[PDB]
Amino acid sequence: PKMKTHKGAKKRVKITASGKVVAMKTGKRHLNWQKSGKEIRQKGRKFVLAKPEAERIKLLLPYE
Amino acid sequence: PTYIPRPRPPHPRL
Amino acid sequence: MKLSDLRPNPGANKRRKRVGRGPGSGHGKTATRGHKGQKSRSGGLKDPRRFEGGRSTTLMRLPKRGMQGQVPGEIKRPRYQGVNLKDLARFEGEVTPELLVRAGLLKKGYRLKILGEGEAKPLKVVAHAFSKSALEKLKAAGGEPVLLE
Amino acid sequence: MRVKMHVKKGDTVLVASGKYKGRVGKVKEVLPKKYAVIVEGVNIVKKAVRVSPKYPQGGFIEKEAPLHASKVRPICPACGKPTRVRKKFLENGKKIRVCAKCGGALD
Amino acid sequence: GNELVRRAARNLPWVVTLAPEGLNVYDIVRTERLVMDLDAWEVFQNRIG
RNA sequence: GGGGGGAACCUGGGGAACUGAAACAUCUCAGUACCCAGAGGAGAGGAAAGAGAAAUCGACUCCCUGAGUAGCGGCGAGCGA
RNA sequence: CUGUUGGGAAGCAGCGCCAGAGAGGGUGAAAGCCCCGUAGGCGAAAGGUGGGGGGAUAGGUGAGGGUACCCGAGUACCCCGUGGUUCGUGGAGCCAUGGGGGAAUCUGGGCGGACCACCGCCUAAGGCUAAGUACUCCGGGUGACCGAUAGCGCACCAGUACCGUGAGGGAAAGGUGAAAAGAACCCCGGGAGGGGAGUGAAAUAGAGCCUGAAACCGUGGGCUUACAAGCAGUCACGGCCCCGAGGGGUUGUGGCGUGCCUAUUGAAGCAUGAGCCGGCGACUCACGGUCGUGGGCGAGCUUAAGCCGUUGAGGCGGAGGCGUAGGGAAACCGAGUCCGAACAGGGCGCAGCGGCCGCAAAGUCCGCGGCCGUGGACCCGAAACCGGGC
RNA sequence: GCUGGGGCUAGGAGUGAAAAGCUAACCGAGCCCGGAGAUAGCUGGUUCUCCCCGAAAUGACUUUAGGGUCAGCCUCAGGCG
RNA sequence: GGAUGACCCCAGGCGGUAGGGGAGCGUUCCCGAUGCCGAUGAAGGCCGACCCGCGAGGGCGGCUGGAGGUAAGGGAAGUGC
RNA sequence: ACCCGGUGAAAUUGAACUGGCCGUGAAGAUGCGGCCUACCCGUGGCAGGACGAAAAGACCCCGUGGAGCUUUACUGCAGCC
Ligand SMILES: [Mg+2]
Ligand SMILES: [Mg+2]
Ligand SMILES: [Mg+2]
Ligand SMILES: [Mg+2]
Ligand SMILES: [Mg+2]
Ligand SMILES: [Mg+2]
Ligand SMILES: [Mg+2]
Ligand SMILES: [Mg+2]
Ligand SMILES: [Mg+2]
Ligand SMILES: [Mg+2]
Ligand SMILES: [Mg+2]
Ligand SMILES: [Mg+2]
Ligand SMILES: [Mg+2]
Ligand SMILES: [Mg+2]
Ligand SMILES: [Mg+2]
Ligand SMILES: [Mg+2]
Ligand SMILES: [Mg+2]
Ligand SMILES: [Mg+2]
Ligand SMILES: [Mg+2]
Ligand SMILES: [Mg+2]
Ligand SMILES: [Mg+2]
Ligand SMILES: [Mg+2]
Ligand SMILES: [Mg+2]
Ligand SMILES: [Mg+2]
Ligand SMILES: [Mg+2]
Ligand SMILES: [Mg+2]
Ligand SMILES: [Mg+2]
Ligand SMILES: [Mg+2]
Ligand SMILES: [Mg+2]
Ligand SMILES: [Mg+2]
Ligand SMILES: [Mg+2]
Ligand SMILES: [Mg+2]
Ligand SMILES: [Mg+2]
Ligand SMILES: [Mg+2]
Ligand SMILES: [Mg+2]
Ligand SMILES: [Mg+2]
Ligand SMILES: [Mg+2]
Ligand SMILES: [Mg+2]
Ligand SMILES: [Mg+2]
Ligand SMILES: [Mg+2]
Ligand SMILES: [Mg+2]
Ligand SMILES: [Mg+2]
Ligand SMILES: [Mg+2]
Ligand SMILES: [Mg+2]
Ligand SMILES: [Mg+2]
Ligand SMILES: [Mg+2]
Ligand SMILES: [Mg+2]
Ligand SMILES: [Mg+2]
Ligand SMILES: [Mg+2]
Ligand SMILES: [Mg+2]
Ligand SMILES: [Mg+2]
Ligand SMILES: [Mg+2]
Ligand SMILES: [Mg+2]
Ligand SMILES: [Mg+2]
Ligand SMILES: [Mg+2]
Ligand SMILES: [Mg+2]
Ligand SMILES: [Mg+2]
Ligand SMILES: [Mg+2]
Ligand SMILES: [Mg+2]
Ligand SMILES: [Mg+2]
Ligand SMILES: [Mg+2]
Ligand SMILES: [Mg+2]
Ligand SMILES: [Mg+2]
Ligand SMILES: [Mg+2]
Ligand SMILES: [Mg+2]
Ligand SMILES: [Mg+2]
Ligand SMILES: [Mg+2]
Ligand SMILES: [Mg+2]
Ligand SMILES: [Mg+2]
Ligand SMILES: [Mg+2]
Ligand SMILES: [Mg+2]
Ligand SMILES: [Mg+2]
Ligand SMILES: [Mg+2]
Ligand SMILES: [Mg+2]
Ligand SMILES: [Mg+2]
Ligand SMILES: [Mg+2]
Ligand SMILES: [Mg+2]
Ligand SMILES: [Mg+2]
Ligand SMILES: [Mg+2]
Ligand SMILES: [Mg+2]
Ligand SMILES: [Mg+2]
Ligand SMILES: [Mg+2]
Ligand SMILES: [Mg+2]
Ligand SMILES: [Mg+2]
Ligand SMILES: [Mg+2]
Ligand SMILES: [Mg+2]
Ligand SMILES: [Mg+2]
Ligand SMILES: [Mg+2]
Ligand SMILES: [Mg+2]
Ligand SMILES: [Mg+2]
Ligand SMILES: [Mg+2]
Ligand SMILES: [Mg+2]
Ligand SMILES: [Mg+2]
Ligand SMILES: [Mg+2]
Ligand SMILES: [Mg+2]
Ligand SMILES: [Mg+2]
Ligand SMILES: [Mg+2]
Ligand SMILES: [Mg+2]
Ligand SMILES: [Mg+2]
Ligand SMILES: [Mg+2]
Ligand SMILES: [Mg+2]
Ligand SMILES: [Mg+2]
Ligand SMILES: [Mg+2]
Ligand SMILES: [Mg+2]
Ligand SMILES: [Mg+2]
Ligand SMILES: [Mg+2]
Ligand SMILES: [Mg+2]
Ligand SMILES: [Mg+2]
Ligand SMILES: [Mg+2]
Ligand SMILES: [Mg+2]
Ligand SMILES: [Mg+2]
Ligand SMILES: [Mg+2]
Ligand SMILES: [Mg+2]
Ligand SMILES: [Mg+2]
Ligand SMILES: [Mg+2]
Ligand SMILES: [Mg+2]
Ligand SMILES: [Mg+2]
Ligand SMILES: [Mg+2]
Ligand SMILES: [Mg+2]
Ligand SMILES: [Mg+2]
Ligand SMILES: [Mg+2]
Ligand SMILES: [Mg+2]
Ligand SMILES: [Mg+2]
Ligand SMILES: [Mg+2]
Ligand SMILES: [Mg+2]
Ligand SMILES: [Mg+2]
Ligand SMILES: [Mg+2]
Ligand SMILES: [Mg+2]
Ligand SMILES: [Mg+2]
Ligand SMILES: [Mg+2]
Ligand SMILES: [Mg+2]
Ligand SMILES: [Mg+2]
Ligand SMILES: [Mg+2]
Ligand SMILES: [Mg+2]
Ligand SMILES: [Mg+2]
Ligand SMILES: [Mg+2]
Ligand SMILES: [Mg+2]
Ligand SMILES: [Mg+2]
Ligand SMILES: [Mg+2]
Ligand SMILES: [Mg+2]
Ligand SMILES: [Mg+2]
Ligand SMILES: [Mg+2]
Ligand SMILES: [Mg+2]
Ligand SMILES: [Mg+2]
Ligand SMILES: [Mg+2]
Ligand SMILES: [Mg+2]
Ligand SMILES: [Mg+2]
Ligand SMILES: [Mg+2]
Ligand SMILES: [Mg+2]
Ligand SMILES: [Mg+2]
Ligand SMILES: [Mg+2]
Ligand SMILES: [Mg+2]
Ligand SMILES: [Mg+2]
Ligand SMILES: [Mg+2]
Ligand SMILES: [Mg+2]
Ligand SMILES: [Mg+2]
Ligand SMILES: [Mg+2]
Ligand SMILES: [Mg+2]
Ligand SMILES: [Mg+2]
Ligand SMILES: [Mg+2]
Ligand SMILES: [Mg+2]
Ligand SMILES: [Mg+2]
Ligand SMILES: [Mg+2]
Ligand SMILES: [Mg+2]
Ligand SMILES: [Mg+2]
Ligand SMILES: [Mg+2]
Ligand SMILES: [Mg+2]
Ligand SMILES: [Mg+2]
Ligand SMILES: [Mg+2]
Ligand SMILES: [Mg+2]
Ligand SMILES: [Mg+2]
Ligand SMILES: [Mg+2]
Ligand SMILES: [Mg+2]
Ligand SMILES: [Mg+2]
Ligand SMILES: [Mg+2]
Ligand SMILES: [Mg+2]
Ligand SMILES: [Mg+2]
Ligand SMILES: [Mg+2]
Ligand SMILES: [Mg+2]
Ligand SMILES: [Mg+2]
Ligand SMILES: [Mg+2]
Ligand SMILES: [Mg+2]
Ligand SMILES: [Mg+2]
Ligand SMILES: [Mg+2]
Ligand SMILES: [Mg+2]
Ligand SMILES: [Mg+2]
Ligand SMILES: [Mg+2]
Ligand SMILES: [Mg+2]
Ligand SMILES: [Mg+2]
Ligand SMILES: [Mg+2]
Ligand SMILES: [Mg+2]
Ligand SMILES: [Mg+2]
Ligand SMILES: [Mg+2]
Ligand SMILES: [Mg+2]
Ligand SMILES: [Mg+2]
Ligand SMILES: [Mg+2]
Ligand SMILES: [Mg+2]
Ligand SMILES: [Mg+2]
Ligand SMILES: [Mg+2]
Ligand SMILES: [Mg+2]
Ligand SMILES: [Mg+2]
Ligand SMILES: [Mg+2]
Ligand SMILES: [Mg+2]
Ligand SMILES: [Mg+2]
Ligand SMILES: [Mg+2]
Ligand SMILES: [Mg+2]
Ligand SMILES: [Mg+2]
Ligand SMILES: [Mg+2]
Ligand SMILES: [Mg+2]
Ligand SMILES: [Mg+2]
Ligand SMILES: [Mg+2]
Ligand SMILES: [Mg+2]
Ligand SMILES: [Mg+2]
Ligand SMILES: [Mg+2]
Ligand SMILES: [Mg+2]
Ligand SMILES: [Mg+2]
Ligand SMILES: [Mg+2]
Ligand SMILES: [Mg+2]
Ligand SMILES: [Mg+2]
Ligand SMILES: [Mg+2]
Ligand SMILES: [Mg+2]
Ligand SMILES: [Mg+2]
Ligand SMILES: [Mg+2]
Ligand SMILES: [Mg+2]
Ligand SMILES: [Zn+2]
Repeated sequence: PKMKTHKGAKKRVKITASGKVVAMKTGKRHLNWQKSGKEIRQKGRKFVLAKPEAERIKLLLPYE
Repeated sequence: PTYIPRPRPPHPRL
Repeated sequence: MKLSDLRPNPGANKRRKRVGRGPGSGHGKTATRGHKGQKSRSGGLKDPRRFEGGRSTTLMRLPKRGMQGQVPGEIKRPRYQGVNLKDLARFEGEVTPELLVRAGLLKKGYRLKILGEGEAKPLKVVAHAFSKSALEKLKAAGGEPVLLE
Repeated sequence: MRVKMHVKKGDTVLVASGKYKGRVGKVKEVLPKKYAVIVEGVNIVKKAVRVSPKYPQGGFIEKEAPLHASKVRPICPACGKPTRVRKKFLENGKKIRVCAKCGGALD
Repeated sequence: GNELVRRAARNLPWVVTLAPEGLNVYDIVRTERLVMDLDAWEVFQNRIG
């Protein structure tokens, strides 16, 4: 049968126009009181996955 | 393959 | 050209890779599978797109973001699809949404929005929306944007 | 429903192939369920018989072997030729075999 | 498309017989010559239009 | 008039586990296997107390598409209009 | 039709002929014209069907104004416990309902995803309904389906023989020859079996029958071997035998030499497997994906189910899919967008070759190949778990 | 007490002067058919020929340690030079 | 060199397990085939000290066998123990 | 048991042209080295070796295998309140 999208991926990741995989930075869900402003500020940004990890995740989004 | 003759018990090597 | 002349171009009908057929092929015995792992077995490994040996996977340690939805699902909204001015270069006289679907530019079920990239042309252009730039380009080139709803 | 026999018992046939090609003879017998016939004086073979009543002193006897019924072709009793068999409907509604070279009746 | 003419040439071991709607390249290539109506040629012109 | 039979097919009444989740309980396998009742050359369904946003459509059944979409989910594995 | 080789003509040779029929199977080998057929036509008293054509019957079909009589009850509806749906308690509606309570008759009632209002949609608690859909015990047609270890378990007297108390399990086994002409008769022998005779084109086609491989056993012949140390061979020379400046067979002496596979850091290994031979025996298919590749078309490419044709003919069908724009959680904006007060910064984005024509190319469709996902997914193998039976 | 004939009780069930004994010649859960080609990160096995190249037994993480994911190391194609 | 494998010359590389890549052989089946080989002998078998090929193999010859077999070029796989 | 007449198995078995010592070797050699010894083939006997046969070690460990059993392990269910 045809492949199914991995919904965990689609809820976490976007394939950009040239095919990069973009995620949200980890590590500011909680435990934030002592964290620097520089730390939280930078962790609110998107980020690009390393090539090997991106291309696995891309295979889980076959119909984007 | 009628009857399966069970094999002798081994020597106790304990 | 008779039948005994009909031939595929070189490289069109490659042969297959038959494994497990002797020493000389170089693909025999273990069938290019190596030795004795889970991957060597019939059935082999878990989905190598996800599984990482039992550790929390690269994907699952990443945060989720945005509205994912909730039952009963997608809320029906007016949809817009953009078409750049440069795409309209072929037509003359009039341009409507139904016309651009026939040209293969505007997928059905979408409302038409004209965009800026390109050059306007003295054309009557009927659409559900225009960008600031497409509006400026159009009027300045003699075109007549008629905003429909 | 029945094995088809373009040739019946008692009519004259030419033997068209085999060791006895050319021969002519009366169909002595027809064995349908073996698709074959017996022509008078054709396909003779030598059969060992035992010393026993009806055959004392024993030895051998001649018997006519069966020919494959396709090797035989009837000879028209009017133009005297070998022929294929046509069919013709008489006014009685009934049907007879008729020669193909001329138009004679083979019955 | 002549029903009558195709009946005539059916049984020849050197003629493949065909209607214009059935014109196919495998049958054009497995034969040495090609013969068409002006009617069937008109039909061929439509299909490769 | 019934009763019994009929390879598969069909509707109803009941209804697992291995297994997958690289352990497991929710989840999966699956309303599957299987048991039972009934039916027929088919069965079921069927003429809107419907859809669901079109100021629309117009019974049901079946195939294509919609769509691996909308969603559902120890938001895991997966499930899936 | 004739001639010719032949046991046999249908082969080959000469001269013809039919064809709406040159599908195919037979006949002594290879046949359009010998046979059975094929194309094309014809056919039912009787029973079955009859969805088409026809007729019959049942049945059907107005407009205002009044009236407020009727419009499906332990029902709707609410709550409790559950099921169904994509919906796993979720903001959880809808449909169904085991328990409690329990209405109304159109100014009645249900629904549009809690709930309320507005705006709509629909009329529950009686029943019936062809066709398009599914299956294949049965009949027929057709295979880039099997060919007797295959194909159904069974080509054959097979769900048999045999096994099991029983449920249940479950085989092996096809072929003389064109034709039985299936070997009279005589010889040895108790018979079996053979030797003659005979049949046949052929009898090492003789029924223990086509072909008749290999392991395995034997008879005969050539070389060789009873002072010799061996993974059995290989290299060299010599002798003998055979074929007829060479080759084949054999091996006396001298040289060298640790089986195969498997698993291993490492095996001749005293680690695994295999008595030997023959046959069966393991990386595939489908749909999706991702690269690559051969072509078609190119800001475009392409159809699915169906429909018409064909009877190994192709065509129609544009629904829909991918691509032509991205950015953002989204509202939204757009060659930009998002963060931000920002005209700041930054993230993710945006832009062919010769001579208008030619080549090419985004892309997309198909074929092919590698690899991936989903399925048993390279093949064989558990101990177990569950269901219904015995 | 022994024994013939006729009967009843069975699969998480029976029966047991108790040995987890026995329930049709192997019972800490009978047998058959079925789910079913269960699952087996384990062991075994995997078949024609020639040509070029040619590894690893390390690192991180891992209910992980004889299994994996990413990297390192091999190969092919295209591009750079 | 000649003119894009047409062959010649010169130079260099060519141990190999896991494994990557390339080129071939053979099996069954289809098109080619209403053809062609075939009783003056098909396939299969048994020899060969002969011919071609690096090899897998392919020829050719003799015996056996007695009725099938199938080219150049392509196509598809139940394809080699 | 032995000999003669009659009938005639078996597990096992890579092939075998299958000697000693001292060494060597994956660490216990008929098969490697160096020596020593030894004409060819049996029959009745004995069991030191062929790491002899038989049984894919029960012990032990490994497997995110299984099964019985236990409890103030977890989570349910019958039963009872
Ligand atoms: Mg998720
Ligand atoms: Mg996102
Ligand atoms: Mg937060
Ligand atoms: Mg600090
Ligand atoms: Mg700070
Ligand atoms: Mg901030
Ligand atoms: Mg899509
Ligand atoms: Mg290849
Ligand atoms: Mg192919
Ligand atoms: Mg191959
Ligand atoms: Mg090989
Ligand atoms: Mg290799
Ligand atoms: Mg393997
Ligand atoms: Mg592999
Ligand atoms: Mg392996
Ligand atoms: Mg390995
Ligand atoms: Mg290994
Ligand atoms: Mg292995
Ligand atoms: Mg290993
Ligand atoms: Mg491995
Ligand atoms: Mg791997
Ligand atoms: Mg398996
Ligand atoms: Mg597995
Ligand atoms: Mg989250
Ligand atoms: Mg969404
Ligand atoms: Mg009559
Ligand atoms: Mg014809
Ligand atoms: Mg023809
Ligand atoms: Mg032709
Ligand atoms: Mg009944
Ligand atoms: Mg049911
Ligand atoms: Mg139950
Ligand atoms: Mg379970
Ligand atoms: Mg399973
Ligand atoms: Mg379980
Ligand atoms: Mg599991
Ligand atoms: Mg598991
Ligand atoms: Mg477990
Ligand atoms: Mg379920
Ligand atoms: Mg049900
Ligand atoms: Mg019934
Ligand atoms: Mg029907
Ligand atoms: Mg009904
Ligand atoms: Mg009604
Ligand atoms: Mg699921
Ligand atoms: Mg489900
Ligand atoms: Mg003669
Ligand atoms: Mg003749
Ligand atoms: Mg002639
Ligand atoms: Mg015909
Ligand atoms: Mg024919
Ligand atoms: Mg025949
Ligand atoms: Mg011929
Ligand atoms: Mg022939
Ligand atoms: Mg014929
Ligand atoms: Mg014929
Ligand atoms: Mg007809
Ligand atoms: Mg007819
Ligand atoms: Mg009233
Ligand atoms: Mg009502
Ligand atoms: Mg309600
Ligand atoms: Mg409720
Ligand atoms: Mg539910
Ligand atoms: Mg619910
Ligand atoms: Mg849950
Ligand atoms: Mg929830
Ligand atoms: Mg709900
Ligand atoms: Mg209720
Ligand atoms: Mg109302
Ligand atoms: Mg009301
Ligand atoms: Mg309601
Ligand atoms: Mg409501
Ligand atoms: Mg509604
Ligand atoms: Mg409604
Ligand atoms: Mg009603
Ligand atoms: Mg009905
Ligand atoms: Mg019906
Ligand atoms: Mg129906
Ligand atoms: Mg049938
Ligand atoms: Mg075959
Ligand atoms: Mg055949
Ligand atoms: Mg047989
Ligand atoms: Mg059989
Ligand atoms: Mg055979
Ligand atoms: Mg076979
Ligand atoms: Mg076979
Ligand atoms: Mg049968
Ligand atoms: Mg069988
Ligand atoms: Mg029986
Ligand atoms: Mg029998
Ligand atoms: Mg018995
Ligand atoms: Mg019995
Ligand atoms: Mg059999
Ligand atoms: Mg016969
Ligand atoms: Mg016979
Ligand atoms: Mg013959
Ligand atoms: Mg007979
Ligand atoms: Mg006597
Ligand atoms: Mg005798
Ligand atoms: Mg004798
Ligand atoms: Mg005799
Ligand atoms: Mg002869
Ligand atoms: Mg012979
Ligand atoms: Mg013979
Ligand atoms: Mg024969
Ligand atoms: Mg024989
Ligand atoms: Mg024999
Ligand atoms: Mg001898
Ligand atoms: Mg001496
Ligand atoms: Mg001597
Ligand atoms: Mg020398
Ligand atoms: Mg010599
Ligand atoms: Mg010599
Ligand atoms: Mg020597
Ligand atoms: Mg070997
Ligand atoms: Mg080992
Ligand atoms: Mg070891
Ligand atoms: Mg050894
Ligand atoms: Mg040894
Ligand atoms: Mg051992
Ligand atoms: Mg060994
Ligand atoms: Mg081992
Ligand atoms: Mg082994
Ligand atoms: Mg052994
Ligand atoms: Mg042997
Ligand atoms: Mg073998
Ligand atoms: Mg593969
Ligand atoms: Mg592909
Ligand atoms: Mg492609
Ligand atoms: Mg194209
Ligand atoms: Mg198109
Ligand atoms: Mg803002
Ligand atoms: Mg910017
Ligand atoms: Mg930038
Ligand atoms: Mg092009
Ligand atoms: Mg292309
Ligand atoms: Mg891959
Ligand atoms: Mg499967
Ligand atoms: Mg498989
Ligand atoms: Mg696979
Ligand atoms: Mg259990
Ligand atoms: Mg369980
Ligand atoms: Mg049970
Ligand atoms: Mg039961
Ligand atoms: Mg008593
Ligand atoms: Mg008693
Ligand atoms: Mg009794
Ligand atoms: Mg009792
Ligand atoms: Mg009982
Ligand atoms: Mg009872
Ligand atoms: Mg019972
Ligand atoms: Mg039990
Ligand atoms: Mg149990
Ligand atoms: Mg109990
Ligand atoms: Mg007692
Ligand atoms: Mg029993
Ligand atoms: Mg017992
Ligand atoms: Mg058991
Ligand atoms: Mg148990
Ligand atoms: Mg028992
Ligand atoms: Mg059963
Ligand atoms: Mg299953
Ligand atoms: Mg399976
Ligand atoms: Mg398991
Ligand atoms: Mg295991
Ligand atoms: Mg090298
Ligand atoms: Mg952990
Ligand atoms: Mg461990
Ligand atoms: Mg492991
Ligand atoms: Mg790697
Ligand atoms: Mg490197
Ligand atoms: Mg060289
Ligand atoms: Mg090189
Ligand atoms: Mg070298
Ligand atoms: Mg090499
Ligand atoms: Mg080949
Ligand atoms: Mg072709
Ligand atoms: Mg043909
Ligand atoms: Mg000839
Ligand atoms: Mg002859
Ligand atoms: Mg001959
Ligand atoms: Mg052959
Ligand atoms: Mg063959
Ligand atoms: Mg040869
Ligand atoms: Mg031959
Ligand atoms: Mg033939
Ligand atoms: Mg061929
Ligand atoms: Mg070829
Ligand atoms: Mg195979
Ligand atoms: Mg004596
Ligand atoms: Mg004796
Ligand atoms: Mg005896
Ligand atoms: Mg034996
Ligand atoms: Mg040997
Ligand atoms: Mg030896
Ligand atoms: Mg010796
Ligand atoms: Mg030492
Ligand atoms: Mg040592
Ligand atoms: Mg030693
Ligand atoms: Mg020695
Ligand atoms: Mg050695
Ligand atoms: Mg040696
Ligand atoms: Mg040595
Ligand atoms: Mg020694
Ligand atoms: Mg020595
Ligand atoms: Mg000594
Ligand atoms: Mg002795
Ligand atoms: Mg001893
Ligand atoms: Mg003794
Ligand atoms: Mg010993
Ligand atoms: Mg011993
Ligand atoms: Mg031992
Ligand atoms: Mg042993
Ligand atoms: Mg085992
Ligand atoms: Mg073991
Ligand atoms: Mg054991
Ligand atoms: Mg241990
Ligand atoms: Mg253990
Ligand atoms: Mg554990
Ligand atoms: Mg583990
Ligand atoms: Mg466990
Ligand atoms: Mg347990
Ligand atoms: Mg249990
Ligand atoms: Mg109590
Ligand atoms: Zn006549």
